[PDB]
Amino acid sequence: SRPLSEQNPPPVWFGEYLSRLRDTYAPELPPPRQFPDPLGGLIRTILSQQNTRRVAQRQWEVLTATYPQWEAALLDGPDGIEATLKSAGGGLSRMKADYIYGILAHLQEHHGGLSLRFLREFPHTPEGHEQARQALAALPGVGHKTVALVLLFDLRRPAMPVDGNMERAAKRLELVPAAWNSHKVERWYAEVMPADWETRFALHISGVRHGRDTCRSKHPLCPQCPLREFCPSASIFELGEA
Ligand code: SF4
Ligand SMILES: [Co+2]
Repeated sequence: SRPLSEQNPPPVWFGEYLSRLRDTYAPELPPPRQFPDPLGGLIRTILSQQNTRRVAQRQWEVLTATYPQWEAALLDGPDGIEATLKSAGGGLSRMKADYIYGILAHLQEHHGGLSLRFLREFPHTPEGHEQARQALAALPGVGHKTVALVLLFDLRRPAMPVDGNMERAAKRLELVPAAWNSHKVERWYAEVMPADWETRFALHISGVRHGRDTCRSKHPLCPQCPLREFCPSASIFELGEA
């Protein structure tokens, strides 16, 4: 076997991909999440998945107003959490309630209480970051995309979350081959990207914005995309709408 970065080296213009995305879409980086406990960050990330930004934010507001401490959510059970989520709008309330409840119940029974503060105590070394990743991945229902998001957003650890928008753009740019699944795409990005948190955070913020707002699934805005000169797919889309 062979590292993904050797099977698939980044292009000569990779640095310009990073800098043009940052300059165009995130010239001033937003703050990462600094919640009292990473458990709150994890739950906030769960609310964001398969959801609009507006609904996820309303749900966070309503959920935390309803349950000022997570102990109250655990007592109210998945039915209570579901009702709370449903009241703020948005679907998948039953799925999300079960998922959140399962995390809380696991933490209470086996981790001494409703907290993920222990994630902050692992060393800030590649070995410690891997422990933090493994601990998030050991929570019931928590998949790799959410693990990467919590590491990057809540823990200041240099994971490399790649959302579906970013992946679509990466495949159109031919940064990664079409057949690679989302987890393999994340692994490739984590191998090739500069190791530092800030660069990785900047790519995630700017890449999500680019993929959502420019490299749209139907009708991408190639003429207005700063990556057009590097992109093998632009001509197909441009000539197509003509
Ligand atoms: S040129 Fe078009 S297809 Fe290529 S990255 Fe930009 S928006 Fe996406
Ligand atoms: Co048009």
